[PDB]
Amino acid sequence: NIESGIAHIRSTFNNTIVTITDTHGNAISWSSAGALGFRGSRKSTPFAAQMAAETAAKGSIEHGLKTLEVTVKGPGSGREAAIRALQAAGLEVTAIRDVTPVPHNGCRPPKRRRV
RNA sequence: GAACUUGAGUGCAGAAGAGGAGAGUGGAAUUCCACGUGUAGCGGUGAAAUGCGUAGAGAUGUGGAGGAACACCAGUGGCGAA
Repeated sequence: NIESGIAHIRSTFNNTIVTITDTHGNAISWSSAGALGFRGSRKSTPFAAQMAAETAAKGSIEHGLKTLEVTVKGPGSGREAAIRALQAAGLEVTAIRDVTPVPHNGCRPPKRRRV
């Protein structure tokens, strides 16, 4: 029953993560995009981000979690709503991380969709 | 045939440059493998499904292997005959 923990913001066009883990990155409860029986486009809404974040928060409160250190890693779709949901309990976002390649074209990305 | 120095070279003194060839080296990210935590989805689309997941995926942490390309700098900026 651990006091402190982490969550991990990493946002794209329509993908975001924020799982509830311990200080050393051992998991406890998890939040990332959906998880909650939502499907399709509803899954990527800001609303559905809240309900995923609440459900992982209320999972971790039962493990005696009081505070959540969260990261920063660019803007995206439903990142702000996911934080608002977590501020039911209350917490901080101190760290700032990144998912970027130090080469433009480190690995070659997949081809542009013709739509 | 004789001159000349404006062309064209040489000498001398500076300058900038992703010009080229060779050898070595670095960090970020992806992938795979191993392991810890954890558990039911993940992923994807206009909407789906095939896929991948309880033989424990996805997420998260740590380490290992390997290849390729070089964020920011970076600019009708530079260099090059192209």
